[PDB]
Amino acid sequence: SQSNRELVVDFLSYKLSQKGYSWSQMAAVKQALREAGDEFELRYRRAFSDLTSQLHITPGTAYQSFEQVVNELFRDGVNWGRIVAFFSFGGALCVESVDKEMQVLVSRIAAWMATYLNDHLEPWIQENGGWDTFVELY
Amino acid sequence: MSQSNRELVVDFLSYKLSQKGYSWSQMAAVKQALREAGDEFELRYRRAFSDLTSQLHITPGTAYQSFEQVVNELFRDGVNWGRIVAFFSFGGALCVESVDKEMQVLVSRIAAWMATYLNDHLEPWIQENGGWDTFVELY
Amino acid sequence: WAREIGAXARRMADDLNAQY
Amino acid sequence: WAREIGAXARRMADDLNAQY
Repeated sequence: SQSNRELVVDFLSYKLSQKGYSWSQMAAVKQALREAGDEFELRYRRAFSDLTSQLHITPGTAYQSFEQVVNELFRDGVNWGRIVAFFSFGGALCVESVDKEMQVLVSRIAAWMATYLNDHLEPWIQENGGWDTFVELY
Repeated sequence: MSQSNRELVVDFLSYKLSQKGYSWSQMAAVKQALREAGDEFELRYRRAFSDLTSQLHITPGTAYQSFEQVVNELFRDGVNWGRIVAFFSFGGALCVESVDKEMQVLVSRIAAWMATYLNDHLEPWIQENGGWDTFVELY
Repeated sequence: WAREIGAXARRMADDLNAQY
Repeated sequence: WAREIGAXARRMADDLNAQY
């Protein structure tokens, strides 16, 4: 019902995006961020794979690794490139966690990310034309 | 703002997990399998798909009528997962046709018709056959 | 036609189904 | 370490920023 509508909307969003159309503004942001993440990881394939292979992840230290990376990524400011890196980092951190059988971390990571987006990135995004502008720039 | 941000994170994480062969959740697994099944359906039968969909002629007054007539015949003698994938692909094509004809306002209605048909005429069969979990396994 | 798209969807769907 | 991954993410991000 709610579940069924969610499935329908996901599929239709995909189909529409394939034809250069969009279900909604949120759907356009989701897809742009997906593609920006791909483009970032492609353009810097070696370096991205290089430092992600240096990730040393354990359940007890996962948050510390997350925070050390993120606070350094945004140490002197925000820009969209850093925002894309933040997502790609969280993605890589989730995969690397599953890569080493630590799946309980994935939902924690999502929450740490959502909180950092809300508390520390949202103020900048809103002063810089919002996610709609990112969709424009991409 | 917070719910939106949360949704964006989950969306992106779902994607990256699936690119390596994993999933965020069962629902995300179903969504991705359905996405891929639809691609497969439309590609393997590209000529048939283009031929059939190029025949569609939507108006606001006949959009519902066209939807119902196609779906009821598609599931005339029952349900199977193949027909379910074709059902999603058809819905997708009808939305695209709607936007094509500068009738994007129809898209939200088609989504409603699909969810309504899914709830009242496909869900019972899916649950009979083990739920959506079965399809993810099957695909 | 709508019905006769529906039937000739159902050719394709049964002929997807039969890997399922 | 993580700090100095974060710094060498920030080379990559700033010079991705340079299309943004």
